[PDB]
Amino acid sequence: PDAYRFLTEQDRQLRLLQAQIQRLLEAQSLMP
Amino acid sequence: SAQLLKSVFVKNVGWATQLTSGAVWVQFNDGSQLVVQAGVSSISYTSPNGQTTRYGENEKLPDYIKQKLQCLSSILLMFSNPTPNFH
Ligand SMILES: [Cl-]
Repeated sequence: PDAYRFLTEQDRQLRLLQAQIQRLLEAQSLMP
Repeated sequence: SAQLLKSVFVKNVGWATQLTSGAVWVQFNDGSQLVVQAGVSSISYTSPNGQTTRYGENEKLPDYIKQKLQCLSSILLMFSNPTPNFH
């Protein structure tokens, strides 16, 4: 993989993780 | 193949490790092991007794796993590069 395209996509994948867990924590507030 | 990319330590919590694939592997100081990945809606949590349990998007989790996820969201701050992007 390229240096720019790798490092940008890894920090992009990390941002998506934070948000996914944030939805999940909210989803749990509605459950069950 | 998913290689280990960056490893971080959190006192008095444990160690978190970012993998190439977009995964995050936390190994808590209580014997617990949370695994989480971007794109994947499921979360795998291993407990001190050694049992590994996968949990889907719409499965009610116990507080002990929710607390470790809260904590994992805070550990995710330590792999973030704050340098501004240009070009
Ligand atoms: Cl680790």
